[PDB]
Amino acid sequence: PRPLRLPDGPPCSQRSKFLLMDALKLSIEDPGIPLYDAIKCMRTFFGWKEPNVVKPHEKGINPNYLLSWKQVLAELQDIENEEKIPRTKNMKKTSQLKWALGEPELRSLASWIQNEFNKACELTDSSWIELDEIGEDAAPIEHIASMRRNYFTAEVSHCRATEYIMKGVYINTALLNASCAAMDDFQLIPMISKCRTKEGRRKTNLYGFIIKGRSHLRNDTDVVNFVSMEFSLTDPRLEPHKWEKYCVLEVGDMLLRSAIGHVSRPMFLYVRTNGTSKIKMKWGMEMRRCLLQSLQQIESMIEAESSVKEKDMTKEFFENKSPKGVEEGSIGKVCRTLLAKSVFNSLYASPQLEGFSAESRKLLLIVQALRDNLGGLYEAIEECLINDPWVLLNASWFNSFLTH
Ligand SMILES: Nc1cc(Cl)ccc1-n1ccnc1
Ligand SMILES: [Cl-]
Repeated sequence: PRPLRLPDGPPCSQRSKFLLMDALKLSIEDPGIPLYDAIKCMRTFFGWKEPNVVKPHEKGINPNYLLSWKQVLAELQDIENEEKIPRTKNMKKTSQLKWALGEPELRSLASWIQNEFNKACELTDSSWIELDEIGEDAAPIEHIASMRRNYFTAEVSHCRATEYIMKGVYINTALLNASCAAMDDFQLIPMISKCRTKEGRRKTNLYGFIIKGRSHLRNDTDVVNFVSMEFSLTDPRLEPHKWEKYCVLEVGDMLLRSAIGHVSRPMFLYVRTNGTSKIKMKWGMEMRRCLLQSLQQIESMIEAESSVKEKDMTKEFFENKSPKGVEEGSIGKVCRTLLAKSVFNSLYASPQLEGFSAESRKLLLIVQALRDNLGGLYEAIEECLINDPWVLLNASWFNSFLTH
């Protein structure tokens, strides 16, 4: 009956482990060691300038974030003089890094998280996975399953949510490996991804750096702290509420092709302290399963049309030949919307998300039963609507489904 009661308060703020729509890549074309790749990426940019804070972290020590970035640059400059470029780089345990590495309450839905989700559904001009990326099969797959995987892949291989998948897989792999290979060190860990242009060129991408703290992770739940430093062209002063947890530097200027001619835009560095655990880094390494999970949701839809029409409906589904249209607009957009929901469930995982997902499915089945044939549950759901952007956006969406 009643729409969900969304909490009131200041707008919700970004809480992902890395930047999503706001990320910026420094890239090298047709390039294997992350630190060497990062330096060559840094040396493609010439608009660096003396960094200063432009959006302070309200609760943190902003001079230390500034000092940490200047330390990163200074220590990368050192590596450029040591004879062979080493495989890894352990930061000096400066006072700013010791500080930064660490050695109720209601928020309202803000529009940025819907925007993030729309962005995750879009196509980029690069492919982020190989043609045989999806799946774990010991054996050759049957002909129909293959056809389905190939159709699905063509629709998501360039999708932005797939870039998020591989970005997350890379940085979680690197952090987890560093966590046992360099337990006592403040290791400098580049944030790298890899894609292939439409013309087939291989590109290596640098988003920024993380620095991990001490990581004596005896448990799955033991926490390793880190400082993330991420490039961006997003001016934080347009949506300051999004950036509550960040100190934001201006660190350069970049010359860009636009719908106008060439333009110069400031380049920013989003800095925050964060943490993660073994168990979260292991899930982060498994994000390719989002591809598999959303494929299987698509296969479900094909199997239902295929039993009803007593023929295999794979070609007629993906080619859009019973239904007379596709509400999202195209088969492609449906695949990418399913993918983005799955990826965002992983990026924004939480107990709030878990509680909302189960209790809201109960209210949905009940409400459909009422729709087709005509207190307590509401408290379990709304006990999860506190301050998480992804949960709040999903509750917003649920209320659309209640109005329709
Ligand atoms: N320090 C540094 C290191 C690298 Cl690999 C690239 C650029 C710089 N740099 C120069 C001026 N501002 C920053
Ligand atoms: Cl997989």
